Amino acid sequence: NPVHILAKKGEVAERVLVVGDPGRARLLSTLLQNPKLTNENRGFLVYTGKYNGETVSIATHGIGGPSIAIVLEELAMLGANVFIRYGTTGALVPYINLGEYIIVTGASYNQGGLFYQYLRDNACVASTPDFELTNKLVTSFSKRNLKYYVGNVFSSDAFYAEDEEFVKKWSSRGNIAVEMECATLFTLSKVKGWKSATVLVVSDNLAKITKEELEKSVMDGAKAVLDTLTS
Amino acid sequence: NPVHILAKKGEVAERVLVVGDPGRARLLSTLLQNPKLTNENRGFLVYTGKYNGETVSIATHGIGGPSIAIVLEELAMLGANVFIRYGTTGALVPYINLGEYIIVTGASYNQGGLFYQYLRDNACVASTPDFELTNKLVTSFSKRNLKYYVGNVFSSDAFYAEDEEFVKKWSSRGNIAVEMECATLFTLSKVKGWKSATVLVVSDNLAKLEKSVMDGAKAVLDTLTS
Amino acid sequence: NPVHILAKKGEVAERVLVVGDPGRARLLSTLLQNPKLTNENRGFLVYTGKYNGETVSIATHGIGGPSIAIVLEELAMLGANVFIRYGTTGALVPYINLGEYIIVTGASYNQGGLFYQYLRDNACVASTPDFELTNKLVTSFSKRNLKYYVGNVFSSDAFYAEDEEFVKKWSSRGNIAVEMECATLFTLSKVKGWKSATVLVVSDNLAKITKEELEKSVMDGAKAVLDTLTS
Amino acid sequence: NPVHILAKKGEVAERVLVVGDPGRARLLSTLLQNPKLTNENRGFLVYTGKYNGETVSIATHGIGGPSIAIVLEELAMLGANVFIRYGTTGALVPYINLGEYIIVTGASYNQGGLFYQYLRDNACVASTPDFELTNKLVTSFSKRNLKYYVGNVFSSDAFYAEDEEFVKKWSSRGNIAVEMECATLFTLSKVKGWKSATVLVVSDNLAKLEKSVMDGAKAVLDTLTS
Amino acid sequence: NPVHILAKKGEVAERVLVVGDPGRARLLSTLLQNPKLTNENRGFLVYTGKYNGETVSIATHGIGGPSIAIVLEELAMLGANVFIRYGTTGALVPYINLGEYIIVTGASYNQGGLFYQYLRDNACVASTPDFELTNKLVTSFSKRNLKYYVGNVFSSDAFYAEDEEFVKKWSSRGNIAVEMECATLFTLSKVKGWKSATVLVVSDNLAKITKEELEKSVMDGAKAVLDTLTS
Amino acid sequence: NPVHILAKKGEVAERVLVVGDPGRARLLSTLLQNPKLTNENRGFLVYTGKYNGETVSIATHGIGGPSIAIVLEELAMLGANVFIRYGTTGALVPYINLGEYIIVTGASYNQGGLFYQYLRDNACVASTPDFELTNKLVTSFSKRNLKYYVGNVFSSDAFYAEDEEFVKKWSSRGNIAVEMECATLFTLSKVKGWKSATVLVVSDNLAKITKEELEKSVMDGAKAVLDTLTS
Ligand SMILES: CSC[C@H]1O[C@@H](n2cnc3c(N)ncnc32)[C@H](O)[C@@H]1O
Ligand SMILES: CSC[C@H]1O[C@@H](n2cnc3c(N)ncnc32)[C@H](O)[C@@H]1O
Ligand SMILES: CSC[C@H]1O[C@@H](n2cnc3c(N)ncnc32)[C@H](O)[C@@H]1O
Ligand SMILES: CSC[C@H]1O[C@@H](n2cnc3c(N)ncnc32)[C@H](O)[C@@H]1O
Ligand SMILES: CSC[C@H]1O[C@@H](n2cnc3c(N)ncnc32)[C@H](O)[C@@H]1O
Ligand SMILES: CSC[C@H]1O[C@@H](n2cnc3c(N)ncnc32)[C@H](O)[C@@H]1O
Repeated sequence: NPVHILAKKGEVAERVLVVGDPGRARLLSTLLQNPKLTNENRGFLVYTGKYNGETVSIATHGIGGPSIAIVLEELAMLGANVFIRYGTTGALVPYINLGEYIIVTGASYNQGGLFYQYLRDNACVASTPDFELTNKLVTSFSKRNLKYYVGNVFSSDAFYAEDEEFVKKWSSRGNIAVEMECATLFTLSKVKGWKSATVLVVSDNLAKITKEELEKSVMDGAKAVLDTLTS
Repeated sequence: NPVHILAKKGEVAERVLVVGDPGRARLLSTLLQNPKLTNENRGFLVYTGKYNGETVSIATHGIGGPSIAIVLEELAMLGANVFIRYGTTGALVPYINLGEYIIVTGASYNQGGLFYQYLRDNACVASTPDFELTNKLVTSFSKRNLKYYVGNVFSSDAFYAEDEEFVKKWSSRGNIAVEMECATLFTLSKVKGWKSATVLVVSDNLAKLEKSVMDGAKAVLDTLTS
Repeated sequence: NPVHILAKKGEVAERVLVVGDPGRARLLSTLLQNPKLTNENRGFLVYTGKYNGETVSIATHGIGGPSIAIVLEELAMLGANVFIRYGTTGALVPYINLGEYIIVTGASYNQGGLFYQYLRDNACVASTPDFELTNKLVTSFSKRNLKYYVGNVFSSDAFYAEDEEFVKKWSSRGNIAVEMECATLFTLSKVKGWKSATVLVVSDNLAKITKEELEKSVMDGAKAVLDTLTS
Repeated sequence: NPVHILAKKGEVAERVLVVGDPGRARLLSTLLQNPKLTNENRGFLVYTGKYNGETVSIATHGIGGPSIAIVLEELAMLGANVFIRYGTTGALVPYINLGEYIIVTGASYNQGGLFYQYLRDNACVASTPDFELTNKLVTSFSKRNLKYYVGNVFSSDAFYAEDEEFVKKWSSRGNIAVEMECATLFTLSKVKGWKSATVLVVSDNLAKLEKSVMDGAKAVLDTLTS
Repeated sequence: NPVHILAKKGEVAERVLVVGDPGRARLLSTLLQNPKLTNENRGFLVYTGKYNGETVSIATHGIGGPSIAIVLEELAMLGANVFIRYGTTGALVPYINLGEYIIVTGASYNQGGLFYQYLRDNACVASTPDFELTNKLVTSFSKRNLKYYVGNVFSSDAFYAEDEEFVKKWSSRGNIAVEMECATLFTLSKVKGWKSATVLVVSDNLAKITKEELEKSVMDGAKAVLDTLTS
Repeated sequence: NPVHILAKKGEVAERVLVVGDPGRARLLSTLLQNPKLTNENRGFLVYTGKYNGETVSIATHGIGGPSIAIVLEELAMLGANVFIRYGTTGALVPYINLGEYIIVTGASYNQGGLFYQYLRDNACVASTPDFELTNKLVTSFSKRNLKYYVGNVFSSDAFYAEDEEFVKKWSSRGNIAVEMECATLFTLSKVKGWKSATVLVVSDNLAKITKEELEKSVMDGAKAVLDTLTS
């Protein structure tokens, strides 16, 4: 039985939208029909409701690979199998402006720790999202005429260890943004058989945001994410 | 400036009791005189008040190395420099009963990620707490006649990977418990110049409550305010 | 000046279809209009011609990451910037039959050697193909009603070091097939700014082909690849 | 059975002269008595004939470790067990002139890929050629009054990565040349029980022809048929 | 059956004071009652005698992890289970002066050989001394009014590969000194179940001595060490 | 300025015969003309004298890579540039008998510490002896009708971590024996420009001896070694 997410079985939907910040989970729940808080233990708020004719949940995953791994595992134990992460990111290329969106196609990461414990060796396993789901997401964002970019991101483990060199290094490796939990999400999903994808809102540009404008972009895009999730 | 812990100048004390669970931070704040909630952004609760007429703070660090690193870095930017983690752990030896305490003397860990980004290579830097502060914790606990054990712990990055062969491997390596953030706390502290220590409440035994948390929080607070 | 591919400048098209076997390069050239052999040095046959209203080349890359890296680099030096690899692969899942196709979405690999020399450290850089190009490929194969599967593959460096354990290990890591040069192609392309993708013909199933049936599938699919390349 | 080198039973000799370039294999076959093309699949040309009235084969191995591993594995399945690589190399020291030869005594390499799959871990296994065969090569070359050098080489996996700092790093480590397949040849041979050696023609000097290849092929063939 | 230290069982005490220099072993045996030379094979001098109504041995461990690992293993086979390392060290910080002492709380080290062979993987096992025994040492040194510092050290494997960058790197990682065998002593003791500790005499300061001044400090603190060993 | 070997410059010869056991150094000095003890510090005995109208030193290097690295560095500072290791080894193959000799052609080793500190990365540098000098040894042993084998050895860092799996693993990797310092000697000699070689006496056979039989073999081949050193 899950020791972090204390929701009753059946209280978590098969389709889940995961966000790092609890407050955003609460804000996004207002987009659902008849939202109910199904868990608040350890600050990991989970809301379940309806969108279209489908049941869906919005869960908090906290910060970092170890945190999201725990939440995903327990949500799966509760019946979840489809996850779409909706978070913030720091752009690594100058042509992407704050507030715009990034649909992730892959995640780069430094090996070790979590990956070693799960994979049992240092192999560079392809950390990619579900192909179908990611395309559906692209379509959804395209229909709502939202400004987005398709590309790989680097999943950092040390937020406060990202100097200037850091930018040229990862941008030169085909990464257009940095975040912290996509690598874990994709790799764990591939191993567990879960279908996952991710959309990010550019909160800052490292090659060059207000809490209000963030929410404005968040809301405008969450609509595309929910349509996708329930498509 | 801090983008997660949105506290004002002078709202975070120099000495901080850090816990992973927001609920425990709240619960523990009731032991302080006139506790004030100085932050709730992203769910990371931080309280500040007095104990033994001394200013202190109790903060939430979430789960895992990446999370606690960010929290410690921001708390330090707001003025903190002494950290004592008070969490839960899974015993790796059969002779430790639930509800008892473990005063941590070191942390084993798997190389990679966070450590590589901070250390710039894969050397195994000694992950240890402040010598003096740890001895004070030992003193505070024994004075309170509490049942504690002193030993190293393994700081895991994958709670749900910790398999079968797990217990034997880590206990045969000198570790008596498993937790997830002591290695990050100790190493980052040694590197940034912070004084850190850790005491854990045994919540489960892999080889085989609130009363316990409350019972020892006093000893912890006594040490932080000495 | 390239020391392996001795084609004259302008003799290599911007769009290139790369195959491992020289014989297949020769066989596929019959699909082009007015094919001309532009290089035969070191056995790396390169043919250039037209398909639709676009100029396009078919090049031999040999076997392995080190070989394809050299060929791609020299072809790029000669003006190439778009590559689609069309090769054979060993399926890792029982539900994929010989002769069917696999459109690769990512490549897993063991770190070291080539990746270390190019990346300068052990970081697990996302080894993914161009998102747009790969979707175009999917569409092309769909229109011609070809049986294909979308997924990640493992790029092995040791053909004769792939035991039974090997299968369960990589199939459990989200890989549906094993090949030898996709990881190199994708990662080098991401670093150099080239647009690449890959389609494979299942030649064998490790969870369970004649030279004739191979060519039959090859031909039937190369038509979808060329349309994509010149789309 | 071999899926790349499609030769019949008894068409591949026990002793094989291996080269990366198909064109050189063809060229060298003219030095044999009644050479027959026993394979051309995937472009890997293999000839078999006599030299000094002795049966031998000249085979193409392509470029890089992964390619030569496959070729050696299949040649061995067809009966080969003695391999002498004859290729080109880039000198790492300024005192070696183009057209001269290097008899290889060992191969440095970066861990990973191919070696990990075969060795099952990242230990640095000594990558060396057969002691006896290498001394015979030395003897054959000196008898032919040819200018050769004896030393280790670095087997690179990325021809176009070999940067600036490159030359200084590898030459300061005891290597006098750079090539791409000696490490795979030597290690796999030690592991599979094959007798291998390597002689290289200097095609370029990073620190600063067919006549040369032909001139030394004789010494190589003399050694393979002794 | 030990092949390096040819001492007969019963001739090695449960408590052992280990030093790298055979000459220091002889000098220190002078502080014991009725010292007997129990082994001289391969130069590893071992003396056994009494101190404060307790049997104690002083053993030579040579230089480096491989050397000390062998000596500890063999002494343990002969009955030893408590070891206190008394060596010399190079200070990594400016404020520690020559002749002063360092009581070790942990040892950093570069991954590799010895550790990999014993631990069987590259995990960073906490290389720390026995808590009780170490606090005992601290108490003994205070009771003797000796100037000591308490901190971590870096156990180097290459004495002549300790340049300028070196000092800044390791001191910034929380180590106050450099020596060569503590990490091996601590880690092996944790695996084998032995109780170990270490106190070092500062012989040089890499941030900023004669063997005469050394022996004075060595002897000056030798009593504190032996008191701790027999306490 | 050496701090371990206190020999004065001019007292160490350009050619040095190195052994791990101080006792063997003394025994072998018996074969020199007018041997003089040039150093005894830290137990590292060094003798200097003549043999075949040539000055030669016999030096003790202790056990392990760290130990020998220190001794070689210091001897080199005092003028040495040619070293021949004469140690003992455990055979990994059945056909080599106790008392017979092995002339080393290369040394395998586990990555880590010492190598990382000197080389500055984990590259597998070819750890081989000087070609000319090694062929010289082979010739000397043949001229003396001594039974020898020529092959690679594995330089282990943990003597007591050599189990059953161990023997099969290393012998299958082409090594015929195990010892502890050849890889360090060869690699360091390549970096520093010294000319080194090694010949070992089989003292045990891990696949399937008294110090009396040992010394006989040691002395029996000592002349071959010294002849080579002064040839
Ligand atoms: C700024 S709050 C950090 C959180 O948002 C994402 N993030 C946004 N910007 C960045 C950045 N510049 N570096 C790393 N993570 C970032 C991460 O996934 C983490 O959970
Ligand atoms: C039980 S909630 C898990 C949290 O408590 C600690 N913990 C308690 N028991 C364990 C265990 N068995 N394994 C890993 N972490 C544990 C971790 O540091 C994490 O923040
Ligand atoms: C069978 S010929 C090997 C070539 O075809 C691909 N291949 C096909 N089947 C396999 C397999 N089972 N393992 C590895 N590579 C394979 C590789 O990319 C290599 O260039
Ligand atoms: C010049 S063609 C490259 C081929 O010859 C060898 N070679 C020649 N010169 C070099 C060089 N400078 N760097 C790497 N390999 C080289 C390689 O093993 C490869 O098969
Ligand atoms: C100079 S004495 C060398 C011995 O003392 C310790 N030591 C003293 N100073 C240093 C130093 N600067 N670097 C490394 N080890 C040192 C080591 O453990 C070694 O056995
Ligand atoms: C038993 S003598 C140990 C010494 O001789 C060599 N040696 C002899 N036998 C072995 C063995 N079985 N394993 C490792 N080293 C050995 C080592 O280099 C060490 O300095």
